[PDB]
Amino acid sequence: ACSSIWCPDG
Amino acid sequence: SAQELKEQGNRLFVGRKYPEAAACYGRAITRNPLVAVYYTNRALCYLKMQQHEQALADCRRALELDGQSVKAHFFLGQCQLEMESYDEAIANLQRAYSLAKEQRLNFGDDIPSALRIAKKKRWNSIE
Repeated sequence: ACSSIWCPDG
Repeated sequence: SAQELKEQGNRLFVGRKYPEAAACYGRAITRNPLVAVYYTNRALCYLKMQQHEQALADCRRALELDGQSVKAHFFLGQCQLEMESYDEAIANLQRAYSLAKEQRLNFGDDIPSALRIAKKKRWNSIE
């Protein structure tokens, strides 16, 4: 899900 | 298409291919250089590659295109934290927290966790 802030938007 | 390149870059990021992902965000920038998210996504790549100078430049490009970017202020704060500019880093992390609250964005405890790291480092240097 990549919900961390250390993930690119997308 | 810049959106297809952004999505390819996102897949490479998940696969921990950070220079490859940064190159792909660069391709998205070539196609449309007026979109803040591509610079923010590349800045994140630079932080993972420990190239805080290049990450900093991308944060400034993103802030010129989108002054409300939560991630741009957050990644800028991380760059300033690496450069030991604690007061500026805390201010940017605090701004990121404020913008995330306004925009109803939930990153769990990521931003308060980061602010705690910065305040701890600021105290260590003052001691």
